[PDB]
Amino acid sequence: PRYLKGWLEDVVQLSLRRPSLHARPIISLRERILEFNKRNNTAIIAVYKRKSPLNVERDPIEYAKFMERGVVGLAILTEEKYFNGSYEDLRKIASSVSIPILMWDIIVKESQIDDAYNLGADTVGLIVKILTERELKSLLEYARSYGMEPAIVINDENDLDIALRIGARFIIISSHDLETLEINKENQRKLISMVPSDVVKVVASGISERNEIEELRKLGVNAFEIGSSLMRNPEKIKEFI
Repeated sequence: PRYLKGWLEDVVQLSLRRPSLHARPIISLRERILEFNKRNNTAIIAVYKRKSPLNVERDPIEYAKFMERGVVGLAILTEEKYFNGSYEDLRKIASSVSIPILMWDIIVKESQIDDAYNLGADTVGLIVKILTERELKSLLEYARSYGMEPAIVINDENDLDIALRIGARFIIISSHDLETLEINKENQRKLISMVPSDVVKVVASGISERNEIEELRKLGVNAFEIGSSLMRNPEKIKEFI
């Protein structure tokens, strides 16, 4: 991984030691989004997470069932220490619903992607700020050999530059600085404008308003990853969709 300090360094050290886990074909999240775009349907990816470095108690299976007929897909937190998730959330949800599942964790080795796949995930997130460029490209290719097209998280012009050169086709534009936790949307529109035509673009959020989703979609954004506000009030999905 990259050199890190604070909670990032701690979470990556943990992930490097993540025990692997021996265990329905893939439904592409990327594809589904495209198809939702072609039908003029707002594509929301609802995030399940109990905590965030948020503290909600909500059943994973009920949440996923509730979201099932609305969302383009579900991202599930499997990171155990800061987000209070586990592989078992992913396992139960992937067995309970039939929409694409994105496994959200801090992926630093190959075995975590084996885990994603054997747990029933259709895709994974990879984070440009966590990894060297060579590690990113290697893990992207590893996920592809399983038939997963990963969503690569970018944060700035540097992130995108590396993501594009290694051949990413699916990109999450995050406005969160992972270290400081602060959300800054000021480079968001310019980042979105720099993404090529052939890439499926997801905005990651601190999204809570329909209005904001509409402005973004006008700019060409393909889908919307939404966490905190859905965890606080699942019912908001209706306004967003």
